Amino acid sequence: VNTALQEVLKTALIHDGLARGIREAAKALDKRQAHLCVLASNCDEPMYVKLVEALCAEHQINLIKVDDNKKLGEWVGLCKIDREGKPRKVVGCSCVVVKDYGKESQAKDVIEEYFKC
Amino acid sequence: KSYTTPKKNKHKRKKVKLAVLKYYKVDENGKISRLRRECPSDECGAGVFMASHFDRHYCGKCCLTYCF
Ligand SMILES: [Zn+2]
Repeated sequence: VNTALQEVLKTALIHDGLARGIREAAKALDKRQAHLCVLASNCDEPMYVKLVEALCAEHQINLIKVDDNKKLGEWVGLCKIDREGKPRKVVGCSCVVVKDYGKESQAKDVIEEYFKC
Repeated sequence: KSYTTPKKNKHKRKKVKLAVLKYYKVDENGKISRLRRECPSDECGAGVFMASHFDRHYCGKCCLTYCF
């Protein structure tokens, strides 16, 4: 499912349906349009785990766990510069909400069937 | 350069870290609660909160202060 998450993140980046941060995620869940969400686990968060699943797991939540924030940060691309090799100075990303309009692709049906269970 | 008149700085934003802890609270269960009210204006968002001073408050885009 790693390639499915990669292609849906590429779809969100190519259609500008990707948003970064936790305050905008809070606004999206309070405004009741949050459909997709990706969480973080095994990170440098001291007591933020109970907080992030308390403010996340309300209703219709897909559980996606990323092992490292810094690996998540280069995956989202907070500082995606110097593409001819290694990025210069990246900082890891927190929990984000994916409000992407690209519901028709080669694996969006597979993603929705996996999240149906 | 250093003139006769002393230099006065602007409103520097203090690093109030972990302000997200002031947004919500966690009970024993998964339910959520807030200590800030909700602005009912259309120019304000459904999730946009309102400030907390000793007597009154302050909105965001609305900038309405409800006083009794
Ligand atoms: Zn307001």
